[PDB]
Amino acid sequence: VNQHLCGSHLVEALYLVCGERGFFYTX
Amino acid sequence: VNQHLCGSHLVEALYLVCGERGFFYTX
Amino acid sequence: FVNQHLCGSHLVEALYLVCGERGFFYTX
Amino acid sequence: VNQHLCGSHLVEALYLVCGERGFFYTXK
Amino acid sequence: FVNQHLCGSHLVEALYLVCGERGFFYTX
Amino acid sequence: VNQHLCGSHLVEALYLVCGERGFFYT
Amino acid sequence: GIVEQCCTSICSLYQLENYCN
Amino acid sequence: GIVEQCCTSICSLYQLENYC
Amino acid sequence: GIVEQCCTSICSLYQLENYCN
Amino acid sequence: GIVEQCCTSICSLYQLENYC
Amino acid sequence: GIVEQCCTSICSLYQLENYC
Amino acid sequence: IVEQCCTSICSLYQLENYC
Ligand SMILES: [Cl-]
Ligand SMILES: [Cl-]
Ligand SMILES: [Zn+2]
Ligand SMILES: [Zn+2]
Repeated sequence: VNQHLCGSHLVEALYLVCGERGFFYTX
Repeated sequence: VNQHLCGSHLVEALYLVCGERGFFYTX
Repeated sequence: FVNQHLCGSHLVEALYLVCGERGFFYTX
Repeated sequence: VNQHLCGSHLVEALYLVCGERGFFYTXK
Repeated sequence: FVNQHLCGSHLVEALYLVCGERGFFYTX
Repeated sequence: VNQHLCGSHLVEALYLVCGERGFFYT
Repeated sequence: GIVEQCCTSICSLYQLENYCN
Repeated sequence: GIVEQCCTSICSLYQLENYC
Repeated sequence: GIVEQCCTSICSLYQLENYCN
Repeated sequence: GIVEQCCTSICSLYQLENYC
Repeated sequence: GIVEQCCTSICSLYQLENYC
Repeated sequence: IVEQCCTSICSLYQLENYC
């Protein structure tokens, strides 16, 4: 479950950093 | 700027809904 | 409104912090 | 505490999933 | 404005990630 | 890395509680 | 409602505390 | 797309599931 | 029970639906 | 110290108010 | 100024780094 | 991304690889 929570923050971070380029997420 | 904020909630929603399938995002 | 939906998301987080042990109800 | 943090995500999740029905939350 | 208030929430989250070890100050 | 995650929730909480006074994080 | 009051003007923690329990 | 559809009107979980 | 059920193991959307109303 | 104080045990609203 | 600058137009990570 | 950044804190440059 700790991984699931971290994933939520990870996806938020990618959204900010990647900007116009966008990003991809998979487990 | 509202589009930028909505995008943040959008990726969080996609993260929960898409699960194992994962997803792609590009503003 | 889409803005209302976004605001609601922040509202439930706020209630979660403020209400503590009492818990809460939310309905749009 | 990890439980307090988990609760925050759970409430966000309930908000999206329950939609118009709304939901209830209490940390017991 | 309520919209300013919501935006601020995202701003503080962003500063937390970007500023890292340096930390930051916030005042509305 | 649990502390880093906790920090994210901490700043969100400080933002709501402190209101007009604002707050500091380091 | 909470949405009517707090999504039109900024509600404080004390204001929000009314919707607990 | 998703931004046009879900930031102009509230999308449901099922609506969002299409972009997975 | 949601904290006990969903904070020890990952709950699915359907599992979470039990706490709606 | 907030990380030391509030990430090991749940801090209350009053406790958090110290960091305002 | 951060609210004025970043809530009226989208601020980047580099732009935001100024308020650190 | 899960393997690298959920066991240790990833930096902005490190995370940018998943863009
Ligand atoms: Cl928002
Ligand atoms: Cl967390
Ligand atoms: Zn979290
Ligand atoms: Zn928001």
